[PDB]
Amino acid sequence: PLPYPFAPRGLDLDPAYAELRERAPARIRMPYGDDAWLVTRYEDVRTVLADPRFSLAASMGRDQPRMRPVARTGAGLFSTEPPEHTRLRSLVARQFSARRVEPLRARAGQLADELIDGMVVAGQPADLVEDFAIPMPTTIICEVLGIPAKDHRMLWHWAETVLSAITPQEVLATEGRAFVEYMVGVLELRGREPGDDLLTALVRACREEGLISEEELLSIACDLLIAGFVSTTNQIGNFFHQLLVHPEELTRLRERPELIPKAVEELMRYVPLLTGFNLARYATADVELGGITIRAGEAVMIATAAANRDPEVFQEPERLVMDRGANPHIGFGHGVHYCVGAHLARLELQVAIERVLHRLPGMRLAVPESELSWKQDAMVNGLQALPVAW
Ligand code: HEM
Ligand SMILES: CC[C@@H]1C[C@@H]2C[C@@H]3C/C=C/CC(=O)NCCC[C@@H]4NC(=O)/C(=C(O)/C=C/C=C/[C@H](O)[C@H]3[C@@H]2[C@H]1C)C4=O
Ligand code: NA
Repeated sequence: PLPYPFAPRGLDLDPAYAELRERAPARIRMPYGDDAWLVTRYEDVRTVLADPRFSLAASMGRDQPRMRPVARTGAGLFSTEPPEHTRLRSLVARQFSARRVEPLRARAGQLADELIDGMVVAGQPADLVEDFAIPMPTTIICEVLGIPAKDHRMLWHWAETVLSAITPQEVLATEGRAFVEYMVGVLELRGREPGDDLLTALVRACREEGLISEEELLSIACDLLIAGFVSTTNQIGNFFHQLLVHPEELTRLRERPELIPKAVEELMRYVPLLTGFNLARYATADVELGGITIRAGEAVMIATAAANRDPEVFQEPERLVMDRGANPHIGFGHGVHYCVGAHLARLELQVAIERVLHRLPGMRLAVPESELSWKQDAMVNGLQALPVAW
């Protein structure tokens, strides 16, 4: 069985995936848990994500293929399938819809300008990671959820604990307990002190309409916070890294920002992001796939970055093509667990690029590229620092 996941080399896609896509799904061994089938062919990955015989509910109570020593528990979005999943996801779908995140664009741009101001005053070189990529989306999600600004540093510390694949088992537990107790507290605050935030809406949904349990309310609050903290923070840095090493693409996006949406989608397709956070599904019945049979009770994982370069789906899949037209990438997933944050992340990535490129027309790497350090043992690929001058 193939040891998995591969060790990332920057944001290179591992060359093994090219051969993997042209054979039957492979048997893989993760750091912990059951062995699994690994699916990399685009069509095979879409099938796993859309076919209800592949279930995240069925993985609860199993010895899941995973990165960390303790199998995951919980009763929320990552643990359920329809109809129960639908009941939870319906309650969050209003606030994260494109229609309701779009009014945040002006605020996101104002925040980006404040962060860039801070970089300017601090003087060159700046670090796009610590000075911009981390603060921007963490602030925004906190505002969406009604989380006080004072808790930013504490929550980023928890995010780093969550993000490291070598966090000691007992550190994860003790910090985890503290985080959960923190969120219990916030949910009581929102109960006494209602606001125009998402958690207030979710507290009412639970404690006045009885539409979700307390355990579900808590899991959704925790999930949205953690997701908001570990995802875009890394991806913003990744996208600026890719723009900085393709300077030819910079000036088009700087001068014609209407081109930024398609570029964000191409960068979503191109960037290999998810080293560790790939939830295995368990089959609930035998499924024929890729010429093998996945028996009931077996585990299946997907490689979206590999699917996103399947040459049967994307022309010249290994080329970064910033105006790429046919781009049905799986960078936000597919099926019922399709990213509920997709419109918010999309807006954050577009605004980040628009603001940074306009504010800092002379932006460039402040160190040689070979000197960049990538985060080691991270569940999500990302830079330790991104030194820039301008
Ligand atoms: C570039 C940024 C992001 C990327 C690449 C990303 C990617 C993904 C992917 C691939 C999935 C599917 C996982 C699976 O099917 O196993 C997912 C699900 C999810 N994401 Fe995102 N995400 C991003 C930003 C966000 C943000 C900002 C939030 C919340 C504010 C968020 C919240 C969630 C949640 C709650 C789920 C589970 C949905 C469900 O099971 O119904 N994500 N994300
Ligand atoms: C970067 C883009 C996407 C953003 C989303 C963020 C979310 C991560 C939530 C993690 C929460 C966490 O670690 N909480 C502390 C321990 C509690 C419990 N114990 C576990 O071991 C565990 C997990 O392993 C959970 C794995 C979930 C993985 C999901 O794919 C990604 C998803 C990414 C694809 C648990 O939930
Ligand atoms: Na400007």
